[PDB]
Amino acid sequence: MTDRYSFSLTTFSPSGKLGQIDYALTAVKQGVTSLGIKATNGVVIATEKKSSSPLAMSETLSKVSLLTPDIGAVYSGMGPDYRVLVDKSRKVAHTSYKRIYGEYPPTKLLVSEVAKIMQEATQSGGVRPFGVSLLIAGHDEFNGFSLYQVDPSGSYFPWKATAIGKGSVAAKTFLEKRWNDELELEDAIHIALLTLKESVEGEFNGDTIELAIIGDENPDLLGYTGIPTDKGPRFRKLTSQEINDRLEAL
Amino acid sequence: GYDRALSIFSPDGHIFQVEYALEAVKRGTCAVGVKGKNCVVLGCERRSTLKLQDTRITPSKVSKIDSHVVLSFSGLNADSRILIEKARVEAQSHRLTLEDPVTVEYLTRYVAGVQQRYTQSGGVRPFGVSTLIAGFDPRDDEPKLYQTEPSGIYSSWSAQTIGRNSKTVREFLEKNYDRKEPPATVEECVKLTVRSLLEVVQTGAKNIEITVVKPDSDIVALSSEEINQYVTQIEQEKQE
Amino acid sequence: GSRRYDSRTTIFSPEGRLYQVEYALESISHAGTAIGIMASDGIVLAAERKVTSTLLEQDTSTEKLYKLNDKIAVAVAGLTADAEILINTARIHAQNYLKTYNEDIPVEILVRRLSDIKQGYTQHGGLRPFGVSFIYAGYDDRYGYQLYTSNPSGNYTGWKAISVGANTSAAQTLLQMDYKDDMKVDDAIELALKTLSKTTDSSALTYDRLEFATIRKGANDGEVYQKIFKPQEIKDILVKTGIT
Amino acid sequence: MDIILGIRVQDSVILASSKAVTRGISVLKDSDDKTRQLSPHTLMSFAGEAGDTVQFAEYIQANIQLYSIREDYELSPQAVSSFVRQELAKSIRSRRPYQVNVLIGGYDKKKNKPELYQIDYLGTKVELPYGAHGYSGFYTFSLLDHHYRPDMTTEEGLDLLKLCVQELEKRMPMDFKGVIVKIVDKDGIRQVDDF
Amino acid sequence: GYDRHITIFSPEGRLYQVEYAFKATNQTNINSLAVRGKDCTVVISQKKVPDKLLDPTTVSYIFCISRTIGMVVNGPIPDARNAALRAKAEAAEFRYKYGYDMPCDVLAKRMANLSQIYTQRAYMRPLGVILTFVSVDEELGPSIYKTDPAGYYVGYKATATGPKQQEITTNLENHFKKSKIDHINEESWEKVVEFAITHMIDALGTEFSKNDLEVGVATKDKFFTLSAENIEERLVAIAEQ
Amino acid sequence: QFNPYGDNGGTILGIAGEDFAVLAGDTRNITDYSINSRYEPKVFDCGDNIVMSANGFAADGDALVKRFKNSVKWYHFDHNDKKLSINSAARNIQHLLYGKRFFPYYVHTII
Amino acid sequence: NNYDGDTVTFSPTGRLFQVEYALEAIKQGSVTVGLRSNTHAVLVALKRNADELSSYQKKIIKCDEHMGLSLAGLAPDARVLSNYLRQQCNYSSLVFNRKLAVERAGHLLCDKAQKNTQSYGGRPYGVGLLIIGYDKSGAHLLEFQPSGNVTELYGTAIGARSQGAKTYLERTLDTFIKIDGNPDELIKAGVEAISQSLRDESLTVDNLSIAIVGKDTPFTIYDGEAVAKYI
Amino acid sequence: TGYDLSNSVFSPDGRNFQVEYAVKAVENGTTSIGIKCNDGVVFAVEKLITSKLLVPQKNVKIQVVDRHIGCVYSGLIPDGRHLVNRGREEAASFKKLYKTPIPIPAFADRLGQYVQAHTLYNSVRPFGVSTIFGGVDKNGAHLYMLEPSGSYWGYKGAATGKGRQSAKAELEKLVDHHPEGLSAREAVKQAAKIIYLAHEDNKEKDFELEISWCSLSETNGLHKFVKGDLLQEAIDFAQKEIN
Amino acid sequence: DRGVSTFSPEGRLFQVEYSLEAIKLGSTAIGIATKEGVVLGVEKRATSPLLESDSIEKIVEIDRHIGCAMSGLTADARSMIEHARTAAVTHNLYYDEDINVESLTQSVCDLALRFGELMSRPFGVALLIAGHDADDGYQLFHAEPSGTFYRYNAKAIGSGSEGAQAELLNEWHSSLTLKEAELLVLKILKQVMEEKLDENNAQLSCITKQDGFKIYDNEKTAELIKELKEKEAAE
Repeated sequence: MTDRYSFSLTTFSPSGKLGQIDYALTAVKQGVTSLGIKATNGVVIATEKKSSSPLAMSETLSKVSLLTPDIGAVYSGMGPDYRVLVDKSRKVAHTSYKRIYGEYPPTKLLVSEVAKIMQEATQSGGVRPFGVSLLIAGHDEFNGFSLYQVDPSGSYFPWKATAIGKGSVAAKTFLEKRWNDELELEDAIHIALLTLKESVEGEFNGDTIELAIIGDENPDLLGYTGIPTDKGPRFRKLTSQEINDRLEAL
Repeated sequence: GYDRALSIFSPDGHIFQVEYALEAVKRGTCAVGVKGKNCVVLGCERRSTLKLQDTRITPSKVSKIDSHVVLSFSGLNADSRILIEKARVEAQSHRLTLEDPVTVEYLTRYVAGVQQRYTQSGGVRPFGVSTLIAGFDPRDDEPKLYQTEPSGIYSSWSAQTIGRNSKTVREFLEKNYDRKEPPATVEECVKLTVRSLLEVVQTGAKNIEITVVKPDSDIVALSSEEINQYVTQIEQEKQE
Repeated sequence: GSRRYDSRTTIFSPEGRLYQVEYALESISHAGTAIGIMASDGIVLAAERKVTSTLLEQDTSTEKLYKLNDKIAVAVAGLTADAEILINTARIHAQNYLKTYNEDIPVEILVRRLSDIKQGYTQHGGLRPFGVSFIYAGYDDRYGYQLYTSNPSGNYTGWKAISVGANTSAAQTLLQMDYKDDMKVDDAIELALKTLSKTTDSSALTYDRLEFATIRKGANDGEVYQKIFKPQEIKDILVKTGIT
Repeated sequence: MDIILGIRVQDSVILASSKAVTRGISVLKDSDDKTRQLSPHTLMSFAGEAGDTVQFAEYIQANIQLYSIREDYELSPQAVSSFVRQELAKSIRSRRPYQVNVLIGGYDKKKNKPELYQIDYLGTKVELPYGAHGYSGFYTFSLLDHHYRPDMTTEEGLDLLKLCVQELEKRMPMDFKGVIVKIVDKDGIRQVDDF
Repeated sequence: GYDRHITIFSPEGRLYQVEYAFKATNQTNINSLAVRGKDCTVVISQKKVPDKLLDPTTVSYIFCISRTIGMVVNGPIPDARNAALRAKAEAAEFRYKYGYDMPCDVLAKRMANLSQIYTQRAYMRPLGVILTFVSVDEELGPSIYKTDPAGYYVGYKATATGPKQQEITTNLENHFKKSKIDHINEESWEKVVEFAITHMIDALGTEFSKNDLEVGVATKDKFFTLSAENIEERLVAIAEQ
Repeated sequence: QFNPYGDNGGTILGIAGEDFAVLAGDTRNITDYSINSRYEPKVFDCGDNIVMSANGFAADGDALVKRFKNSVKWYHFDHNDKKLSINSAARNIQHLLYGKRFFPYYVHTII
Repeated sequence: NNYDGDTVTFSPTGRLFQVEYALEAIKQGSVTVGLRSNTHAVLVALKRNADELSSYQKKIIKCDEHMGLSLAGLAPDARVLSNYLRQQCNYSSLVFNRKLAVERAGHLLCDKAQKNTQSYGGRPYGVGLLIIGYDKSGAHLLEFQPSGNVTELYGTAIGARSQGAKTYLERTLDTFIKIDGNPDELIKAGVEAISQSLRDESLTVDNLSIAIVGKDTPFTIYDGEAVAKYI
Repeated sequence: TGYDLSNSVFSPDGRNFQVEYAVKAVENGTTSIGIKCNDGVVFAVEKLITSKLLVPQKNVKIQVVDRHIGCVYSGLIPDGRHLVNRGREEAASFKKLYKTPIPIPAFADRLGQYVQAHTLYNSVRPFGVSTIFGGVDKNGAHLYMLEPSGSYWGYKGAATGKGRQSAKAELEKLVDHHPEGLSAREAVKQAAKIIYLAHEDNKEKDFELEISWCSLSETNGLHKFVKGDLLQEAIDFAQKEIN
Repeated sequence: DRGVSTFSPEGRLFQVEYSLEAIKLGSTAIGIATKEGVVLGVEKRATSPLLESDSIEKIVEIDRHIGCAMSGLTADARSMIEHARTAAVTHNLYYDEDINVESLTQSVCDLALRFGELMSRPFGVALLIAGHDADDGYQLFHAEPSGTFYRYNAKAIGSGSEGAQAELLNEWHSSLTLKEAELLVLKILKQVMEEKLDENNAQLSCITKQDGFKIYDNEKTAELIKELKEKEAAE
């Protein structure tokens, strides 16, 4: 009994590749397209809610997850690997930061923590790498808005805009054509919605598109009043309704 | 923890990991030790296929374990650091409990003991290192030189070499070292040592290091010039 | 049991080499080139990023050059995530030394402890080594300016100038051609760039694919300043030497 | 144990440390050297609980000697004092803390200054021109407050020290069998042999 | 390929052990189905007792996890019981820690997380089962959430599982295409059970005696299973119609 | 507060001749002012011609005698049925006793 | 074949080859015999030397005053198992003031052996044991095998060529079972049994080992000049 | 392939071949059975007499767990003992905390989960036994059969080992011809007959019969071995029906 | 590969059997028991002329009444000697007496099978353990990595062993004097040694009840060598 797998399952091949990271990246290639766009006053992250059966209730499956009130994440690849990363990510934001400083971590640092977790699945005994690539979008007082990609190896990069998954090569080109350093958040949402229509096959509406923003503070969404310095979450998930209003002016 | 028996017996009775650790030593830059009548000299090759070296801060190949004992080696540099550290700690621990610095035999025996332990413990490979350990016992004037190797065996040597082309220079020393009469002086002993290295090295350029150990913690390294004069002198005496 | 699946990461080949170390070095040789050059009055670190995309956020980034303390920095070649693990260890180790002795850690001692960690993963524990080589650039008041490299074997050495990652063969020959002992910082900046410019696998070298840093005595008297060049300052230093 | 003093002058540090070892109603020894050399230019005197004093001193000695070999370098007096303080600071919250008070007298070669550090068993460090542990201070601090000058010679320092010893021999209740004296300067550590 | 023996990636990015654990799912040759009423959540499964020596009452793949949560398993019984025991423990502990009854969807997420771990950690094999969790949640109303060996889970209007699952799925899809609602628009669970048996019969193309089925019902504040006679009463009502 | 020790009274006595030795003890066992037993022996044959008595707190005495008897049994098992010399038994008992130096066996022991 | 790398693996016909290979080392072992009446139980063992300059390896070990065994196979393993038995006998005495039943001794050995046949990294014991004892239900003989299987018998033998003695004991059954109140006769019957297993060698004074336990006989071992009486 | 070299590896079919190989060891063992009756259960087993030298009556194979449960198994005997030792710990712990003796269905799952756990890792081997067990609790009589996979169900009657099919056939007749129940003293006789009938499939060596029972009326809910007059009576009944 | 503790189909432990092969490669060592003492002798076998032969230590004291000679991978024996010494000294502390030679040997042999997946492999070295105790007098024991030990009247281990053993089989009788035994060890060593026996490449020792365990100087051995030649030409 007990874990006798105390040795690495990811090792260097004679060519120098790390096989299991490569293979995890392949798994991400197969995954459904997701993307992120950075505007001057906001960030938008979006993906397709490709459903496993029409009897499923795809509202119960949320691919776009809140990590802190100013940070959100979306992914491409293996959904269950993503789920547990979101659990771990939320907790580490508290344990190794908020419980110490009385404020949430800045985007780069929470991203750094996630990368650390994913790096360890690449070297510790008896585990495989995570089969996901993450797009984390957030805001913090001293860095403003930002957007990061995190890969199975634990590597992360900041982006103006990018896409991952199935139709990433096509979508990355679409974004290069349309991105400029003067985009307002509403413009970036419109571009995100266009880029996504390319990769989506079937229905394209508010019930098959999951989309969230990192923008202005939302006092109506805080849950209480009476503290002037607490103005609410900057993370907002667009409703099924809100998406369709934008799809008529498309 | 990681448990695997890496060092194990083969059907013919060989422990291949110990033997492959010895190949790593064979690959390492040559090092040699010669003991005189009142001194021991440690000479070490340095691969000159690297210019742009900073030799101020690059780790020297001979190391002081205590103020009266030195350790050179051939093999994996990173492995040697672990042995060197352990030896230095035991040297201080011995002073602390016995109120006397280590004898050379004792220090050698300890390092050898460590090397052996890694040949029958789970989860670990043997040290890719053999050492020459030299010095003078406290309050003693008889010179000491020992050798250790990955298996854990150790013994005393009138003079000895290890590393690449060590067979060539062992050959040299075997016909040039009179047991009946060791090099009577420091200068004599340093010459014989340099000579043996010149069989194998290349130019006597940034290639040879020499360190001299005399009784009562009297250990000093030579500089380029000091060494170069020996290189120069022998090659003139050569053309015959 | 599980013996069946064990790669045995910490064993010797019949030739007496460490398979995994050799293979990690192969891995590193495909990473973006990083150069350290040491002058009489300062040190230069330059690194080329792995083929950029036009849509990457270039300024807020930091993939190659990392600050260890106020007197020491590193250039990275290899897996970034592997390197961060080691960097935080080094950053903590520096702080323990300052806490214990009330003196900034001497450069070599920090370099040795990091290299000793790496060595450990090659001898025990059955894990893969860190796929990382470091160029250490630092100053202490015993040896002044210092350059080191360390690699997955846990071996480290000191240099006047050195490269790691891709095309170190080409890079080393070019540095060996033009390096000189009396050289100044601004001479070294130029050398570092002209070298990367010739060893790069791109068409032409641009500011957005570069990270750059200097450790000088360029503040007020017998004291040391670390400068991680902002993108604009790279853009400038790239015109000033006429590469663009 | 009991009496340990230190004075820092222009070019050296001087440590005086009492020679008696008493246990009960018996003076067991009158020639005890309550000191250890940590490095060529660093001396540490110690007083406190039986057993703890020598054990602690020798433990510190071994650590500094280990550092010296590893780096082929001598730690600054400041650095050694910081290390020692930390060890005592750790110790105070242990299961059984070292009850040892020390004086650290060293000559910094990088700075060419003599340095005196006073550290109690709690890990309380202070750099001073002159220092004392135990009851000694209740006589010597005020005496030195009066007579000490910062630019004194090694010889003037020893006279100042005589004054301290004379006063302690006059007013202290116990016979401490005099002091061993040692000087720490640019040339290292030597012992005055007739005090 | 040793990448086929343990839970590590194949070159094309797959986990063969997870995929094979899915094939173990049908090893019992049983089909299950669940639907939601207005007030309730019904779950039915085939019951095959091929050996005459067996005690039929002890043969069941439906479990009462808590007072409010029921679970039906598709897969071998030993793995099924393992999953049930764990789920019961997890549900009881949740109540003790947080002072309220563990919701169906939360338990499902929790068991999905445990299943996920076996796909990532090497010494643990996946359980060759698919778990369907049912309740009438006090916040969400009637609820069906289902777990698989991959660690995946999601909520359902209705669902089916087993070797002839695709038949039942399309059958149900077609009914909701027609009715245009999220559930079975029925007052009594008795008639929702009748619906479930009916659309099973049509899709599978077989008739059922009272010992060919197994039925669990979740109402507000309790989940219970039906006896052969409760089912026989329900079969009769279907016939006369 | 629970006191783990008691006192069971009694007294023992040993004398050695030229070619014999005696070990005697009374057979009374007490607590406080009461008699527990008028015949409870506390001198024992331990084999190999060794007799032993651990007098004081009888629960501790019984534990020690029991342990020593067992020491003799294993001495035989481990060293080829060799006889345990009295001087060797004495040393063995020192270690038995001193092993509980910080929670002592409350007994005077004679062999 | 492919299924004999360790004890944790089953062959496709349901066999454990490592256990079978352990069983095999027993067969290489020197012969030893056990038998009993209703009053005594006897072990007889042929010891084996390395050469003419060596001692003859002991095959009989005492476990308590009323119990002991003989061995065939890996002798270190017999030392481990006998030592385990000595403690179990000893525990029963110290805690319960009760002589450990021979039947329980068997159960304990069975269970100890079994644990080494189901876990990774271990190995089966490579020795067979014959336990004799006299307890609260009279004389007993047990056959232990490292598969875990323990069996109570009137008589048996194990090791090389043990089938000779085993057959003889089968024929002799009704005779020796009733050698009550006569020690020397039960031993001779045992010595005759073990002679059915000899080949090219026969019993000498430093060759033959005998043990006996019974109603008024502590488990005692006979060697050298003490067994001359029986050749 | 190589899917069958390591425990807990799914084959592409979705099977654990190591468990299936453990079954081959069970099928190779002697025959053992259980019969559920009015107010109790009966256990019996075939003990091959390898030799005259085996002491009769003195290599008991049925084991009791607690005071009210009986267990019998076919296959690797030491594995069966291991499983009963675990069973005894599980029962003791249940009674320690809940006072009441462990119910049979509860006890069945304890063995089930433990056995199932040995199909989860490659560092353990599955159990080489099928185990028939049961007894009487506050809800009446229960009989169970548990496999190397950890699978188990309740049974009217059950059988395993080399003669399992022959025994199974006979058990089915009994169930068919007595739908209202069998008596305890009847079931003992029937058990004797069935072991004798299933001995045909293992008829080289002759054998010794061993029977036990728990009955609310005949044994007061406790597990006892059938011996002496009642045992001899059932051996006679059996000898009758083979002739 | 396949486990460290695996049985061969012949019922032997692979790793033990392979260690026996390494012991065959070791230098030779010989012990002879008499009623006047036990003699231990070894082949030093220096691999090169520059290595100082007296630093080769293959005969070793355990206690005053017990000595030990080794053959095989001799670095493995350091910890075996260390254990033996502690066992001996410890026994004396617990019992105020000398520890029987057999008990000492059994203690050493208990270490032997403490390996597997405790150390990682068996020892690759055999020992001759020789000593005196009041119960069983002068004794010689052969201690193998299998955990088995035999008592021997005389025994040879190492590369020259099977030749040497046949030789001992002929020459041993129960009335050998110590001097007779010393010569015999010298004789049989020269027979099986590669290079020509002298006082530098071989070494003798004995244990006697009176003077305990003694390693002979090279002068004492050299005369015994000279005495051996003179007596062999003399018939």
